[PDB]
Amino acid sequence: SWTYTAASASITAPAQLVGNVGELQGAGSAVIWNVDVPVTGEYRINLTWSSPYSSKVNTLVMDGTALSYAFAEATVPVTYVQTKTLSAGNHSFGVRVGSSDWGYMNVHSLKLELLG
Repeated sequence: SWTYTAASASITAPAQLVGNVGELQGAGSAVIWNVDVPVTGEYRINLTWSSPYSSKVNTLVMDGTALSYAFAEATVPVTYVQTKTLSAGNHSFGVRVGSSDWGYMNVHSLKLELLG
């Protein structure tokens, strides 16, 4: 069980680091993280955010895959559950903005556990 705050990730403009929390906007923004997976299995991922304003539809880039996840921006550290299979080695995790699905959202931190 290890987390990686946005203060250590890659804030790609329009992404901005607002209080150890990313800040994506139009297309092109991206909050990617650099890490490695211990083994080859399905880990329990959870996204956390805290943007006291508002957001919009967005894409969840976890392990290279981008799932369509639309939402706003809450001030409270709201968490979400997401299970997916990851491989051993180096991978790219994060949350970016797509063309069809865009929304200015802040990124608190990406979490990845061993699925219970």
